[PDB]
Amino acid sequence: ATGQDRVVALVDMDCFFVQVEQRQNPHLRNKPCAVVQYKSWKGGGIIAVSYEARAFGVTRSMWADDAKKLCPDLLLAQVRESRGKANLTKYREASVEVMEIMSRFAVIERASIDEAYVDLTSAVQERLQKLQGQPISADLLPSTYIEGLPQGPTEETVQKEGMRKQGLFQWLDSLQIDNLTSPDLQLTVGAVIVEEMRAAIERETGFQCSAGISHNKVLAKLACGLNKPNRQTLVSHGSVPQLFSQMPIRKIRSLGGKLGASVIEILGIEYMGELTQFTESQLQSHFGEKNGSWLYAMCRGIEHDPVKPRQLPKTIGCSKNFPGKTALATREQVQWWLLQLAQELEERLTKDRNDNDRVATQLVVSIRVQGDKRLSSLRRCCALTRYDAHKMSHDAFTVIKNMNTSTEWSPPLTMLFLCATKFSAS
DNA sequence: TGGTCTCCTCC
DNA sequence: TGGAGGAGA
Ligand SMILES: Nc1ccn([C@H]2C[C@H](O)[C@@H](COP(=O)(O)OP(=O)(O)OP(=O)(O)O)O2)c(=O)n1
Ligand SMILES: [Mg+2]
Repeated sequence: ATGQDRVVALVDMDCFFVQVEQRQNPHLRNKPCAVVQYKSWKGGGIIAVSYEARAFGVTRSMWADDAKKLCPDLLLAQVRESRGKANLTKYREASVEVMEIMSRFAVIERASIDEAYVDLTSAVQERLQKLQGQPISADLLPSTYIEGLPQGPTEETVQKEGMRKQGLFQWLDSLQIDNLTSPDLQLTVGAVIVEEMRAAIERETGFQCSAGISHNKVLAKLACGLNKPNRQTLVSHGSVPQLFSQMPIRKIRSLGGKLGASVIEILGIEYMGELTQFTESQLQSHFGEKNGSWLYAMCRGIEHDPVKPRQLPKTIGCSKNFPGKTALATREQVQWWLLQLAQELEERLTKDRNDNDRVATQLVVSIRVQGDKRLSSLRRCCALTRYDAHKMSHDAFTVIKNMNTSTEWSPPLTMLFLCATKFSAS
């Protein structure tokens, strides 16, 4: 198998939170700007950065005071604060706009707030039967890059738009259109549809996005990041060997952490391509049966993880960190914040019930204690029977009350997390 | 480092 | 009728 059975796209919103704030406030459009939370501490922590601001070296998690040193004219929008904490409602509602448009075209898997995988196989087939064997014009692909192209010989390729076009021209001239079963053709038609999905998103919301088109989710996701912002990339099966030959392992989705580090360390390699020299059994012996098989196929551009038909979140939660000296040290402090979180949760749950005809049946409560390395010190669950903040906050307190070893609380709490899960039809 | 989150696997 | 952790938005 060559892993060419599907056409898969991944659509990803450009500097998402920034665009949401720029739509609402025209003064921020086409300028260096960032989205911050909690203005009183070092100007706020940056959570999203415009491309104009990135050119100055501004990144996520920079304090805005520090970002102003790199970019003096940097403009800022603040996350809404409600019930004593950052509130992301605006961005979740903006997300809904985008997901709904995309779901008119095909089955989506909502992977995050601002990205969805699209399974385009069927849409591609139908379109190929509609076209009537007609040639594909370059005008149908005005923002598409073909990864690996242009190659060979040929005052045009000096500028980026010039390169894109020569690349696209070479691809289209070489396309055999008379055969409806050609994976390259399928991908091309898949890219035509994504141009239309992206045009629809921009028309109906004003947000711009990037997209990757390939044969699986991982290559689609890799493809998408190759030409940002506001552009889409086709990564064909044939492009993989050259692409993978200098592709750092950590750039592939799910290899950005400890597992990716172990591949590099154990095998003595740098690049995704280098993985081809190892047998499936060799990879299985190092990283386990599932990862080993996954890597064997992946380094050859083959992956089988399906686009799951799901556009609603499986969990609805909210949390607050209480770092250093702000750590919660009294029973009444703990009960107060549990109530704030519960109240926001109640509102979001109630909305979710009316919107999507479903109820959460489990409440998960998670905490961190001061001086614990781990990201969580304790997760406990209970039944969620009523969408009632007072009940949910009191029940949350019950199940964690045993952690106190002192009405003082010790050790102090650095984190609270309430999460509603286990949805069933209502 | 940061902060408010979601999805997944392992045992 | 679970809880810890990894990996990413
Ligand atoms: N660690 C993170 C990552 C993301 N986000 C939020 C803010 C982002 O705008 C949105 C989407 O995340 P992306 O990783 O897609 O980043 P952007 O959309 O901001 O930039 P890009 O244009 O590179 O996708 O999720 C966040 O709060 N914290
Ligand atoms: Mg994005």
